[PDB]
Amino acid sequence: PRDCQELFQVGERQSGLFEIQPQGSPPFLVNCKMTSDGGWTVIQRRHDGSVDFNRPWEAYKAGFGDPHGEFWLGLEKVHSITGDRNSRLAVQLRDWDGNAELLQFSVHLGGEDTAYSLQLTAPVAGQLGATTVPPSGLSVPFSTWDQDHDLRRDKNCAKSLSGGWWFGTCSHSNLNGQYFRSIPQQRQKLKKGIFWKTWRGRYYPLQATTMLIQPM
Ligand SMILES: CCCCCCCCCCCCCC(=O)O
Repeated sequence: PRDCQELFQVGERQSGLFEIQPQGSPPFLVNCKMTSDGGWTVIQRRHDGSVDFNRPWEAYKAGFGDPHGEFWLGLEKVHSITGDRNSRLAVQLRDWDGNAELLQFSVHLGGEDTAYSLQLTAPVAGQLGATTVPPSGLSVPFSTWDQDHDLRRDKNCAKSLSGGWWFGTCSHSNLNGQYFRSIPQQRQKLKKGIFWKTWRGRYYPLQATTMLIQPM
């Protein structure tokens, strides 16, 4: 089977670890979530800060962490699942009072030759906050501290924050930032945290995050 939706389609009901083999790829183990809307591949999960997410490009390309805990599936693995297909990207956030916010966007995801860019239509970039975006849409490369795509020549967004992310701006989101349990006092600290600006604010550190994907 090529992904979690294909496992769902042949009748798999249980969420957990499963072997898939996307086309052109060796087999590997993924976290599948089986829902009423088919199978979803978990590509990122964070809940307790046990796993260090401040990692360079090759770790973000290959994947890291604990498949039974916090992890990053890995951009190369994620792109072998999406191919060049339109995909649903689910983003689930938890704040410190147990409130959850469930978001979903249609995206395309490019290969490494695009630096694993997120490709958004103008309406979807509108959903995320972009106000002026041509009909050709928006393309946001992935960045890590050793491979940052900020065009400002003296500005490295990933190195200034933490982790790897599609830093369209350096102020929209970062679910791969540093895990914080409470109020940090050090100048320029909560800026490095796990945040999604339009939900709880630029400086609110989220308690838990899950990102999932489903091609088509
Ligand atoms: C689903 C992950 C989204 C990754 C970030 C791409 C968002 C494109 C930029 C959105 C507009 C930025 C506006 C802002 O900084 O508040």
